[PDB]
Amino acid sequence: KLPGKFLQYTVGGSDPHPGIGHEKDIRQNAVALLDQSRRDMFHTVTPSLVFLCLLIPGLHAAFVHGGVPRESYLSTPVTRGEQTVVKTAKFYGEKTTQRDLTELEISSIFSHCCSLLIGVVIGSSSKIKAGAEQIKKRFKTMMAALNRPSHGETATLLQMFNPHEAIDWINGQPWVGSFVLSLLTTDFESPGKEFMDQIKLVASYAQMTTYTTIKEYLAECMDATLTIPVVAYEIRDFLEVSAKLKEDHADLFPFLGAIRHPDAIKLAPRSFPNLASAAFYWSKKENSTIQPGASVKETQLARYRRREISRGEDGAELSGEISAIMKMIGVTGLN
Amino acid sequence: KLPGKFLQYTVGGSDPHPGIGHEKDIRQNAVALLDQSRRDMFHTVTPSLVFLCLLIPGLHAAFVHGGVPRESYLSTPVTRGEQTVVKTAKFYGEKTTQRDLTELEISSIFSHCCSLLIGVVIGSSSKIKAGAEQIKKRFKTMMAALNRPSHGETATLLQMFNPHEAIDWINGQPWVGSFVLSLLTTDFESPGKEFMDQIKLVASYAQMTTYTTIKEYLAECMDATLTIPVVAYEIRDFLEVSAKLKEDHADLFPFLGAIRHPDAIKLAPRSFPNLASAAFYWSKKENSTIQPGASVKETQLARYRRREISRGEDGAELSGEISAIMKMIGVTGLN
Amino acid sequence: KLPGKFLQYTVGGSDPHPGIGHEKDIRQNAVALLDQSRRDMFHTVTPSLVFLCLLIPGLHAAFVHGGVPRESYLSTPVTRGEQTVVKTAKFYGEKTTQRDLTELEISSIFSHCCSLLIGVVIGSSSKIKAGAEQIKKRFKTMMAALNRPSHGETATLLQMFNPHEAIDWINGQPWVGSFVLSLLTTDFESPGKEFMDQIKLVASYAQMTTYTTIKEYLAECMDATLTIPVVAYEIRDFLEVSAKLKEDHADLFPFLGAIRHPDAIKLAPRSFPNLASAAFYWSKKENSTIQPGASVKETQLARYRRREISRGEDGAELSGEISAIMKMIGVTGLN
Amino acid sequence: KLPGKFLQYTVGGSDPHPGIGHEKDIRQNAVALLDQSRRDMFHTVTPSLVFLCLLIPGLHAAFVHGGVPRESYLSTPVTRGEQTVVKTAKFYGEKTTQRDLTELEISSIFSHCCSLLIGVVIGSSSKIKAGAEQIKKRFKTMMAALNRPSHGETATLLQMFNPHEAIDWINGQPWVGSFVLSLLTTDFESPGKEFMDQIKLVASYAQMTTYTTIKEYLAECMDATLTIPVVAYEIRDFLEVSAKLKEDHADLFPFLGAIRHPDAIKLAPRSFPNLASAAFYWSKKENSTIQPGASVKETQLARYRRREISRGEDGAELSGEISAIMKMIGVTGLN
Repeated sequence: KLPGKFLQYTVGGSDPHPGIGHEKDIRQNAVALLDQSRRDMFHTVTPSLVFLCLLIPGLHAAFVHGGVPRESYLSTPVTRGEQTVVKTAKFYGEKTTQRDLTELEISSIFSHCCSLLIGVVIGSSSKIKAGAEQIKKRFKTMMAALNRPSHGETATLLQMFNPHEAIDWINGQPWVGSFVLSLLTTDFESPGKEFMDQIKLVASYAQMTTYTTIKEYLAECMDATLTIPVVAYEIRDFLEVSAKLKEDHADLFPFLGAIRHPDAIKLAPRSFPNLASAAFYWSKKENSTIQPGASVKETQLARYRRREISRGEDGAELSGEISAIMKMIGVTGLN
Repeated sequence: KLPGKFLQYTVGGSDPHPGIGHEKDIRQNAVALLDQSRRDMFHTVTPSLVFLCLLIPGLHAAFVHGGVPRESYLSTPVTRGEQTVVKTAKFYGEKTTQRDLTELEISSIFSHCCSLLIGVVIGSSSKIKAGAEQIKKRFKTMMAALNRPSHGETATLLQMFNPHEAIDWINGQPWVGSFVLSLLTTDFESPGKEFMDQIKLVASYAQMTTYTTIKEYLAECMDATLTIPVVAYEIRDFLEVSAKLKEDHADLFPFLGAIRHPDAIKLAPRSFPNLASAAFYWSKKENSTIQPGASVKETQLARYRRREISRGEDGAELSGEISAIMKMIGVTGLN
Repeated sequence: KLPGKFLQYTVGGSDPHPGIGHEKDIRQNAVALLDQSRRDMFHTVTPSLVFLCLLIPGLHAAFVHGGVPRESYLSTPVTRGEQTVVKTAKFYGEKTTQRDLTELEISSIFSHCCSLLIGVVIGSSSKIKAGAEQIKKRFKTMMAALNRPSHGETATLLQMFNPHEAIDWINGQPWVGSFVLSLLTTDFESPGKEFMDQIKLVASYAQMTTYTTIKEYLAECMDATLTIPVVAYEIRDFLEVSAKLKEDHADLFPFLGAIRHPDAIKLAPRSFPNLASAAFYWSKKENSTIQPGASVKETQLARYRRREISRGEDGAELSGEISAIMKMIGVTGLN
Repeated sequence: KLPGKFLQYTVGGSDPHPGIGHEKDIRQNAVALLDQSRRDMFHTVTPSLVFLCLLIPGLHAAFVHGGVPRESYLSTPVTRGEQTVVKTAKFYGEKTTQRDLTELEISSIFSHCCSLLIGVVIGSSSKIKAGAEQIKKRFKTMMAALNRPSHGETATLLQMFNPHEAIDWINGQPWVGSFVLSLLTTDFESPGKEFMDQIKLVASYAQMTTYTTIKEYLAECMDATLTIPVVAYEIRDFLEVSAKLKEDHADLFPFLGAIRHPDAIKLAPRSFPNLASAAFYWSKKENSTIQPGASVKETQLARYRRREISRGEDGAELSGEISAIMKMIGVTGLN
């Protein structure tokens, strides 16, 4: 037999980290980091953090307060001075032919940050690494709202720089919730207003998929699974818990998941194991559902699913006008 | 709190751009750009534009009129003459061993342009970057119509050159609609006729997915969602709006989306929010549907979906002949 | 308006081609081409053709007869002798430290050829480039039949050499059908017998998806779409056409698609447009279906789909024994 | 005709192999192999085996006993000493600036080994090469159980080193079953306990998909396919065979597939061809099903699927309390 020993955690390690440079250098750093060969010189996450600082004045000092270093690790150390240098707080080159950003570069930085912040609000880089056509659609909507619809297609100067590493890095920081809260609650001047309109749409019920799946089930289920006593008792509790959270949080309620608020856990599967099991069961059949703690069984869900409930009757005769409209599409009446 | 400031657009930027060279050089440019190492020297979109110019005589002057530059940016500037050169209007090398295209090179250029133009008509590069087996099938159909079916498999000389960047670039230009209109309405000599036969099939109802999803719903839905009053009133309006557009546009009606005609928006979800909600609901159940502006609810759609409508009865007895045919497959009658 | 001119095919072009070398050199070529750096020196398809020649003695002379060149193009020409060399009929290096194949190299060549030939029989490289877990399962079954099950996992020496280009190239050659026919009808000694057992399973009804989808529909459809007169008349014709082809082709009938036999077209959608429309409609609903030439409509298919047919009744009471078995799983009877 | 000859297996081949180095060098090897440029010097599987040895004290001697070599092949031989060296049993460099692992490096090694061992227990690398969001979720659960939830996002130091080759290699070794058994049955100290909690969840019914699909069918199927006599007779046998295996194997029963126990084959499709056909049929319709040896037909399954069975009635009236709860979601009663 193996002895049952296992690798133990050490204490104390410097690992490579990204940085944000100095506030006065934000624009110069951003311009330099538009070039792939420059990005190759630093921790991969650094340019994304610098672009966010450029996007949102005031954000650099907030990151500093959260413990984000000014210095980025270098891709390769420089044994330059008898001493070995592994990091720096400046990312622009000696050849300092300072120029300003073009319009298309600005839109491209918007595109990169749009994907990045979508990943941060949903708590995952999986869709940005992959599921990206929905993301581009949001970006195109933004660009049209800003009267630059062609840029929805053409602002691709950062297309090879995927933000996935920066999504993961920000998602692991203790201040991620506060950062999202600040984005959702700040009244930004244009074009920030239009940028945040898209992030807010994405953030609504983000990381509250148990809540929204249950609500869908309660609104749309047409079968008797809703009536299974342990399910029904949890429906009442869920609606009451939800109402209390809505009263407490008001307009932030749809954002509890996105801001990593501790109350979001009150609407997790573990809080309503039988109802979550029933709703997940229904939702997979409509498009391993039994939750830890649930006493309801799959065989019971199957049997009750075959029985119908009613949500009221609306009249057994169509109006003359609706009958005529039905004839336009080859429908003769109710059956 | 963040102050609410946001990055502002600048005015005035030269960014890198592709080019089309000179009309007299189209074939020589195209031959040179069949080589990957030559393509690496220029903006990625340039060869696709040059291949289109080769495909369609007259297109080069149309692009010029639309503001497409003759000069392409170079991948790397040349500090050659005390002056720094960033672009050129010629893409063939000094070593000018001019040769003609082979048959297989022509078919390969057809393949590249086929994918490219499919992306342009559908308004997206997502399928070409990925969903490509349907595209190859169209290309194989073309090659068979041109009595070269083996080339459907073998014309792969440009297989590593994906047109996705050129789809996006063309899709962002103000003249994209006019370009598609000109392709759909020009009577091309062979082999252009056969090439355009495939593009026309793809362009039919392209970017009119709300229109076609509603039409599918109106033809195929067998439930009472069609009878919900706010839905039914929009069915009548939709059919009448559609008839008016059909009268106005005649044979171009299926191409309004592909040509980016302003009337296409008259058949967008926003124009029929309740009907679009109902049709999207139905279509996802048959294969977030509530549209901005809709008053219909998911719970109402669910309840009405459970009730059947009729599209007429066709007789309760099979003919003797159809009964006999049914016996051939083990069917005993109607039930 | 564009003038309607289009790029015309030229006549006469040498393009690069793969080769098969000389028969006496098959094994030496194969051993040399197990190394990626050697494969990089030649047309990408060459090693796959050489491995097939190694797999199947006699195949080299058949390829020669089909017009396959002995010489492969080189990745890079050699201006070596005042004359420029673009191709060669030998693929092994000057440093001719001739060795024999290992067992694991043989299994790895089997793996590569297994994927390759699956792509050839199905007429597509799309699954091999991508959909590969089903392929590995076939390969593992082969390796177990040959009493080397570990090689199902470990025979990965050619894992980075995907056969997709060679699938496409062979699929475009005029002799592809004859090649598949010869593979399916030759009685191979072991381990060829076991290799071909897997290819035969894959080849069965390959590229006869219209035939098999219709047969599925006729066996499994429980609705009245089968009774629509234009559909029913084509059901009778289809069964009779199919019976005639079965009589004519006997044990080759399931292989007509795989061998590219002209009779396969007799079972294409165009031959039974209404039945194919009905079967495709059914099959998409069970898992753009209207075929060119069909008169049946989607709205008619929808309406008839809602009516049930019967395939006979089997008794309204369970036997005592089957009732008891039903109690073991919580089933109380028929409903 | 081809003669029917086929390539024959040779006997006797040295192929490249990974290694595990020496026990005293495990940590030094692991630290050196955290660097990609060092990993590039050796067989790709070597670092994964070394990381496993670091993870689990005692595992190195078990691998040695199973025939795992100490020496790894080198990516490139060194003609260094008049003699040619192809392998070595040490993987750390001459420049032996020995350091200890950081916390984040430990978590990153946990991440790599988590994916690796998931692939080993499920018997496939396909999901790890691809289907990875479910894997990250397991890793995040682990990291939270170990009070380091940020590492669920940030422990990415080995993110570019996918374990797929090492999954395949271990999966092909004769001792893979014993290795998994030892992992599942050893009582590991923390953090091994928490690591193995995730592997055990994944290993439960791993590679017993026929067993679990049949059990799902027997619990959830609401149609008369269960009553088809050849199916029903196999239901009884299956439940009895399963009960016997449960008695024999007790808490190991869910792990028979994961440990490659010979009894797992007693629950393969071939053992219950008709029931497996029925369950696979049902399962594809609920989300080529006829098994070798089955006499049941798809047309019979279709017909019986249309008839309902009952699993008992539970009362035709809701309690007053459940009626009130139903009113909260717009449900008026049973229908």
